[PDB]
Amino acid sequence: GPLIVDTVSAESLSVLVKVVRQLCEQAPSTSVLLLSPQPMGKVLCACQVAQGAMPTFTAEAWALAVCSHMGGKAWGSRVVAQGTGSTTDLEAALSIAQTYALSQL
Ligand SMILES: [Ca+2]
Repeated sequence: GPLIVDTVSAESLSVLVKVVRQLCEQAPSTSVLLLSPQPMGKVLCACQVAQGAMPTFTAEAWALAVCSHMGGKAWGSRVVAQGTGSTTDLEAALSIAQTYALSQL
């Protein structure tokens, strides 16, 4: 299943979650994690795991892997999750997100 992992502009976590949901619905085999930088070094995270994915791949665990790296927190379910953190290293956050997904798919 395809994978979208990216850093994007968004005005709120609610918008970010809704964008993730629409991407997953428009291409239902896809799993998606978006990170959105915000002021003061904060970064928002929203993700969603495709319904067809391997059962060991859960959204909460994915978000936690990324947000814990960013000194933050995550919450959610096996299907959708969110979190926040702060970081100056978007490349590292993206790499954790992509490598985690590839290891669980
Ligand atoms: Ca499957």
